[PDB]
Amino acid sequence: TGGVAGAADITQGLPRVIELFEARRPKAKAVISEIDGVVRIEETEEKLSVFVESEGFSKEYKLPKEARLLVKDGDYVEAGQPLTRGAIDPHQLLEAKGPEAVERYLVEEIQKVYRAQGVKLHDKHIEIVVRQMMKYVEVTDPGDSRLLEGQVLEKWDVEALNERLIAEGKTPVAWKPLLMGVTKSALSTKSWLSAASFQNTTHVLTEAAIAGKKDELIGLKENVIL
Amino acid sequence: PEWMILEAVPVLPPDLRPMVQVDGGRFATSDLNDLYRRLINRNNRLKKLLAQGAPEIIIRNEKRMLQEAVDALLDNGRRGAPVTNPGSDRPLRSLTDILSGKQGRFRQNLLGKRVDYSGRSVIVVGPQLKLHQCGLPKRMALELFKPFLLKKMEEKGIAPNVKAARRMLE
Amino acid sequence: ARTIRIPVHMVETINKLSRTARQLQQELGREPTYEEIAEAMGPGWDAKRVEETLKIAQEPVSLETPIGDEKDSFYGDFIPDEHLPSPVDAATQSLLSEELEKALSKLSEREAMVLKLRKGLIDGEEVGAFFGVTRERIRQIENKALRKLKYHESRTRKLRDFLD
Amino acid sequence: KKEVRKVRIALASPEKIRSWSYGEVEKPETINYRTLKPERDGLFDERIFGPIKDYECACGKYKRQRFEGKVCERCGVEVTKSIVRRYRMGHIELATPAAHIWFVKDVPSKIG
Amino acid sequence: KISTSDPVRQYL
Amino acid sequence: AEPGIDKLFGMVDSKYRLTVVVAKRAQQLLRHGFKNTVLEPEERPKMQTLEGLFDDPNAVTWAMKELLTGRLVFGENLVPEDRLQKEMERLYPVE
Amino acid sequence: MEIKRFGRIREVIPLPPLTEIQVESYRRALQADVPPEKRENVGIQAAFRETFPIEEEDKGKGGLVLDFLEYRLGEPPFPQDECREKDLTYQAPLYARLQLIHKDTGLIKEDEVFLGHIPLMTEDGSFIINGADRVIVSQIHRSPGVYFTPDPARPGRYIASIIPLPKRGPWIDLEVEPNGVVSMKVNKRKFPLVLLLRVLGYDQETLARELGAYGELVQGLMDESVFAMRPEEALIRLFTLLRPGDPPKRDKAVAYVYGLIADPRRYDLGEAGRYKAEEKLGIRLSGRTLARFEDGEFKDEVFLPTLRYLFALTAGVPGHEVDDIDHLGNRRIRTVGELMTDQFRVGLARLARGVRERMLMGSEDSLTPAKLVNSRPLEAAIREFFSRSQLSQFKDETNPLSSLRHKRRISALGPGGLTRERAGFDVRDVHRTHYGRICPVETPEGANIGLITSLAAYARVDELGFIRTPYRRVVGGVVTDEVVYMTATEEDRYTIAQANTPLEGNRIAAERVVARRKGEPVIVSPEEVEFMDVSPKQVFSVNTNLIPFLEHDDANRALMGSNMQTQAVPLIRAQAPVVMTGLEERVVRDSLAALYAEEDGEVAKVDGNRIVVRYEDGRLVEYPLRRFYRSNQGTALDQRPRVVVGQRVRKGDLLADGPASENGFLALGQNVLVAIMPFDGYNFEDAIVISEELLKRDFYTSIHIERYEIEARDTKLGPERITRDIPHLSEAALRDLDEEGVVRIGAEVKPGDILVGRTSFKGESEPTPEERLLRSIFGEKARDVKDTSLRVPPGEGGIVVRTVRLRRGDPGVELKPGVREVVRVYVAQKRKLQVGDKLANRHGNKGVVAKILPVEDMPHLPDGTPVDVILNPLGVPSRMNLGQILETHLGLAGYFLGQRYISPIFDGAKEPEIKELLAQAFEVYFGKRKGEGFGVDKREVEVLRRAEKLGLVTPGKTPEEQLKELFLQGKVVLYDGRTGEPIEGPIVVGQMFIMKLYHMVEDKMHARSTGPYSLITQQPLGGKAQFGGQRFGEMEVWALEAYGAAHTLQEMLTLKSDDIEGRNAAYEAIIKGEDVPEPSVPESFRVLVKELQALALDVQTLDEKDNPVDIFEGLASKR
Amino acid sequence: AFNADFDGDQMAVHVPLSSFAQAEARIQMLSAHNLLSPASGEPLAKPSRDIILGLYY
Ligand SMILES: CCCC/C(C)=C/C=C(\C)C(=O)c1c(O)cc(CCC/C=C/NC(=O)OC)oc1=O
Ligand SMILES: [Mg+2]
Ligand SMILES: [Zn+2]
Repeated sequence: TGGVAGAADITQGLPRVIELFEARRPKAKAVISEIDGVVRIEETEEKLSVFVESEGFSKEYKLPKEARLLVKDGDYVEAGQPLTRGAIDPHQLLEAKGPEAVERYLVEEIQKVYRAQGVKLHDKHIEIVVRQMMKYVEVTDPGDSRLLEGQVLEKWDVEALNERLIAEGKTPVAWKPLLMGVTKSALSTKSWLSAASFQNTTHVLTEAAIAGKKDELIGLKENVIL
Repeated sequence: PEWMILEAVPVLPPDLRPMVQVDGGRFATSDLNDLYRRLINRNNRLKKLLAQGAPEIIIRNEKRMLQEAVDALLDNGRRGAPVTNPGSDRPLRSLTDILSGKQGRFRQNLLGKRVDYSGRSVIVVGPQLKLHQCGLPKRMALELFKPFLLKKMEEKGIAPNVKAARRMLE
Repeated sequence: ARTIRIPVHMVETINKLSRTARQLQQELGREPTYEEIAEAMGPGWDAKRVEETLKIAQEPVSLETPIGDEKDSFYGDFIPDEHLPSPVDAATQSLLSEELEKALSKLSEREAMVLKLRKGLIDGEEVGAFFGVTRERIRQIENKALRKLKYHESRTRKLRDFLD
Repeated sequence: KKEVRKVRIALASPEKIRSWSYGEVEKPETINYRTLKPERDGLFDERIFGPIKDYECACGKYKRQRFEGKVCERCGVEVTKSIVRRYRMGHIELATPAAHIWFVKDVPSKIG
Repeated sequence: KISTSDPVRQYL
Repeated sequence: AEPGIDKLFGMVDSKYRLTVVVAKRAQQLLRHGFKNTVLEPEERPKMQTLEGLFDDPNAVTWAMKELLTGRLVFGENLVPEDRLQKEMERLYPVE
Repeated sequence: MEIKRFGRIREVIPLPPLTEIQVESYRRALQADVPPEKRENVGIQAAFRETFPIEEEDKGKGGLVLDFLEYRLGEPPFPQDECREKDLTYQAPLYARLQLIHKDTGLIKEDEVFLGHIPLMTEDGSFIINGADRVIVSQIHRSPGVYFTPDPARPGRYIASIIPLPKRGPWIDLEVEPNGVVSMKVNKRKFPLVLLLRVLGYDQETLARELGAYGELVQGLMDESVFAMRPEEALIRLFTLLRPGDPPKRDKAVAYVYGLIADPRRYDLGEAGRYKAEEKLGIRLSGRTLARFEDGEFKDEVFLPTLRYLFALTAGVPGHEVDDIDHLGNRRIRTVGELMTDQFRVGLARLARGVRERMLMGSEDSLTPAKLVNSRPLEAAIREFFSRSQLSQFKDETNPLSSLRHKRRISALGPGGLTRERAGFDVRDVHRTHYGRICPVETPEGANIGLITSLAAYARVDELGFIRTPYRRVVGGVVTDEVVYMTATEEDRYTIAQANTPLEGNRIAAERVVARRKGEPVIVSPEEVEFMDVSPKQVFSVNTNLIPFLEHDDANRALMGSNMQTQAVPLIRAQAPVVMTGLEERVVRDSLAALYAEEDGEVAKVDGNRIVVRYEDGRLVEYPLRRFYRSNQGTALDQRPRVVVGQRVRKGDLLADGPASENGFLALGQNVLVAIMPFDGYNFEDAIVISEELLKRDFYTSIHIERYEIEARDTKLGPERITRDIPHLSEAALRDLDEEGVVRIGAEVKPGDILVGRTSFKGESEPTPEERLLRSIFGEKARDVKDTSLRVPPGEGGIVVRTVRLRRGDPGVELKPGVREVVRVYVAQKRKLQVGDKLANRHGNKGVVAKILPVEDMPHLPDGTPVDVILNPLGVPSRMNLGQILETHLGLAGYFLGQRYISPIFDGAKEPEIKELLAQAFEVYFGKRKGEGFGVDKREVEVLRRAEKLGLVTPGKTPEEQLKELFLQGKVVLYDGRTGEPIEGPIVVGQMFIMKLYHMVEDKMHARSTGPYSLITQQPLGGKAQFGGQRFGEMEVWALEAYGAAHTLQEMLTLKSDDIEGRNAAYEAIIKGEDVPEPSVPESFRVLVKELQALALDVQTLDEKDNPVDIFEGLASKR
Repeated sequence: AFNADFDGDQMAVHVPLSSFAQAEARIQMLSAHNLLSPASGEPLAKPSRDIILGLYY
């Protein structure tokens, strides 16, 4: 949404619900507070600057000229809180407050659009979708397969639980909650059948092949094909 | 991993790459057959070039052609685009792209089956009609429920049998 | 060059037709009637010949061409199937064989099975049709069983409705 | 007789290429016009891919169902309707190999 | 690149 | 709508169970013969060209009408899989 | 009857010749009517001149000069009608004079060579390519001129652009990126803007000071001095810059190309490109483009002015140099002529190509005729344009108006060079310039919106495609008739006013009165009004101008109105609207519906088939009347007389009426009295309730016709005989097959009757071993031929009205190869109005008949006259077209006043005048009621009670005075009809015009049980005697997926469509009252698996335990 | 439920062939059984354009 011109700040309508389901870079991004502390601002000519600080540490964040700041010199700002005005990038909010924050940010900011036009759809539905936007997690402390890999969350709760409950052998599998847009979430799933369905099918197959992938039939598209 | 290199090219079934009689004397065949010939001819010319004697510029020249052809049937267009002959500067369809076209991004490109007991007409408000029902043209009900009717035809004196009942309604 | 193979004669033959054609158009301003191509070509050329050659020369049509508006229309969807028995046919040969088999069992196997197997099993000659018994008992039972079979089938009209 | 539960794509071993196949397609001739019938040993050949005519064979030596499954002598033919023709695979054997473009040219060359 | 030129280059 | 649909919905643990039961019940109502029903007596299925639904109109309308009564029993594993078809053949005749 | 038209607007000039666009575009395209001594040399002759002087000099021996003398085409091979009976393409033969010169003594002139058969146009404006009348649609694009435009990535400064069409011809751009470079691109890569000027002769000192003294950017020009110090060497230097590895020496070769002939263009010297020059930038251009080859030293009056203006455009206000591309002075319209002349040129080039080869082939000097010319290129080229061009399409003759529109609609899409579908939203919208030039309403609902559109009322293509339009000349506060057809560009220079401005004759009447400078509404004074609009009409298209009170209807649903008329079906009873705009009359006349009289005279004979009038000049001519003719779409085109025997004829008076005219007036549909209220539910969202009485009279009824054909083919199994012989069962079917073979004329053919019979052979010599037995048994009636006979497809036929039997080919008809003979069978049928049909007024109210009520019980007025159709109010608020509610009112008056009126587009009727006519109506409706003997009902008073409590009648007055009030409001009292009681509250009623719409082939309510299937993909397939299945798409899958419809979905994918063994056992099972088997694998899958196996991938199904399972039953295993 | 007015919109019609297919079809897929929307627990069988107009007056 919007067009490069002077200062067009948000994105409305469907274009936005797109920008939301697929975790994307809003044009008017709002710098969030990675830190939860107190605010401090400055006057020099070119760029502004908001500083969050606790008895522990402080962090500066460049807030260029257009930046309309919502926070004032004085009070507290929880992690992932709007420090700039406008849109927020789900990934950032994820790494700041956590899965629990992006999730509910995605949901409500999506209904912000519908509600505004008239549509009254229950939250449930957007939840089911967003949920599977984060079904994936990244690995940093391996056991069975190399570290940098993106794999299904519960599929790790499988190998992890078994490794730790039984004597571990030695591997507590350390992961990182990963956020991916609805379109990519599904682009990369278990069953190659379904992946062959969505656009990339020349590749989907190639790799499902090499790995001798067995498609367990669960899920309707993959099972309807057959 | 040794299998990624092809030396034995599987050939798709024949009835799946028909040869049919159209109208007047015109024959229609699956584009695939023009690619297959390519391969076959080149593969043969190759063998004959090996046995005849072998100037190696000439053997590679063809080993290349051969490779290109091996591509063509599999997937056309990832490199150079094959055209039978003037009339259609249209890429000969190919296995790869037949499969894709199936489920790939387009509006449903070529996605959707056609059902055997169906039918459609213009709709019109049925005020007295109850939620429960809907008014369906009898004439439609007839070939819709034709087989279901045929036997109740037989279950009652209207017709002696099944083929009877069919011609009775032709 | 072509999909359907054609020997080097039909080839040099057809090339001459087209050659001869070009030359003919040079004069009339009328795409020659096949009458004029026969002539120009020579000794044994007639309409039936040019027409045929112009047909064999007609290369095939690509089973997969953009059809109607070019959008997304392949040509193959439009071609019907001709070996495969549409449900109507499966039903036909069901009753036909079901009751053709009922008649076959109720008849004397002597000349019924003879004509049933020498016409229905593999392809099949009167004298050579019956085992040891000559033609007088063949014709005898063939024509007498075949009519008794037909006249009772006349009573209980099952076959009357000409099956196909 | 067993509920299909898992589907699996896996690379094709040249020996499995031939495992699936029936006879080689060694000549470019589709269908010769005089007799609209599969010609030498080419794309269509009732013996490689299957019997074109429903249960009958090619020369007519054997023609009906009872002997279902036996092959002719001068013209190779095992029969079921034209459908077996429709499902059977034939193979071609290349002089000097070549490779799949699917594996060579995919952003991440799976061989590169 | 374009299969005609490198062969031509080749034998020419 | 259709007779005691609610009453029906209430009998099952799952909606999709009431669909499986009726559908399979209608199946057998035809297969073993149609009188397999438990309710021919005083009031049962009826149609008006003549009242003859008593014989074979809709299988499924029956199944529901019977299930709405408390005679049938639908379990997850009530009677051994293959052995039933055998004893049902034995007892219910015009097949 | 009579006619009254409200509040005038002084109509200054009549509407131009409507089909003018397509008619005379072909006139100036081909000049056959007038020999080569006439000056108009564009199009064909131009194209000819363009590629005729074929100069071929040296490579071996040359000095070839083939020259063009005169082009002349004249005797049509066959005529129009025979061209339709027989499949023929109506084309005129063309042979021009040609003479080739020699470098040796001799010039052989072989006069003619008939190359190219070029189609001709019908007097109406439509063609005849193959059997069907076709139409060439016009198009739009960027016209050739130099322009300047902004820069999107870097907000800094804008760049210049030189646009030269044809395609072959450079495309220049001037951009300055000062850290050290300037960019001037022809094909792509940039070079110093100065290296070129230096080549032509502009030196750093004279250039920089005169051009950019006022432009500091001049410093970028004199920057690379090292090269600017050598003139002619710069020519070679640039040569070096383009890159092949070319010979430095080539005196004046490539400079020529960007010089005089090819690349820049042969578009007429003077107005084609030099227009975009002198006004936009750089004032002079003689010689077509930057051209010269006289001294080897080139002159470029174009190269410097472009930079001139970039320097200027960047600097300040020389003028404000910003080009809105969507200015019609920039986006031009391609009329038919140009479209052909281009394809004619392409052919000529293809011709001139082959001929070049034969200048070396021919032995010695006799090489003029055959040695240089071959007609197969021009033929294939032109022929492909009229028959395969995406631009030429089936004429849409649902009804005349239609064809007229399709005759003049400008599409975007086309050559591909102009506007493909990718881009659009800037083109799709209506631009300020589209005024009087393109309707803002006519575009098509749907994906393809705003890109395809018909032009406006007076809007006409000046000689080169710039939709311009008429405007009067107001001098001071004085308005005049001298109308200037002003180009799109010049229009911006003046202050134009609207016609609505109060006028006494030549005077302007109000101080502050509207006008609009350039695309922007401006309240100007009488002293600034330089020009005035011709008519409100020129603002829209013909097709739209036909709407009564367009003024009160939302431009959105007026479009619907315009497009709806394009779907009007000719009714045997045609009526003009109770209220018309004023163009009905000229639509049928510019269109060629009705037959008008040349000069004055008297009528001799008035047949149902011919009116032989006899003029006063002492001459008499027979005017045939296309009795019943098939229209490309299937609508009746009958010319039916309107003049009696021995009659005076006005010059130009209707002798016969067209398919849809009543009396010279356009008529589609019929005026019918309508009550505007709610019925049960019969008119619920957009349903129409209709009175049976409408059917009693032959009111909404229309005649249809469709041609069924069948060929006798020549099979190698034996020719397909066409005989009365139908091998297998009854003579009862043969009755109407009267003439042995074909069906008898006037025969009633219902679905499934033999229209024609033919016979082919089946199986080879021995068909069925089992069935041969049956045949010997029951009765050997052996005639091996098969019944392949054209029968009446489901859906329906009517009565046979015409048949054509073309045997192998002795007329002048060419039969296709294999084709033994063809047999067509035209059939016609009456389509009565019925519940499935759909009717819609001009405003936009569209809807379908939901119930045909008995005149017995629908709403009836106090005096026994009941309403024919009952329209639901609710459909009026949401949509916004009160105009229909205004028509209904004016109508009510017209009914009791027995008159019809004409309310112009925006000046027409005005609420007081209509309340006035209603006043006059009240006396005819209630006046007679007084005299006839009775007063007011208990009911009539009762409704008045619920009327005053409402607020429609001034309490206290008398019922006779109250009802007048009530009536003036347009609503009268109505009783139920089914109860006699009144309908609480007055309801409006009146004469609303409503048309009936054409039924597409879709209308045919499909219904399919079982039927054919596709050969490769075995899915249900529509056929000759079975309907063909409906698609179950993704969206519909999910629908079921959402529900717990497990089996129903499986069914849709197996038993019903792909499960080969499934559908069979399915059928049979159903037949015995058994349930359908449970699904086998779908060929869908199997085709995939194999398609997948085709590629090295091995797809294998597996078991419980990873173990192969089998989809392909047993056909893949080579045991 | 189906966005459908009567300006010409045409509806398609299919037939449940197995006893099961119909079982589900009329038990859980018949119209009168699905009155409340899956989007909101708010009725979809809500008196439309005319019915209200009437019941209101
Ligand atoms: C390697 C390729 C995998 C993709 C794939 C399924 C190919 C299936 C092919 C070619 C078919 O034979 C085919 C079907 O079986 C079914 C339908 C219509 C039903 C569509 C159902 C869709 N559900 C869905 O999208 O559920 C979420 O379209 C079809 O074309
Ligand atoms: Mg609609
Ligand atoms: Zn044989």
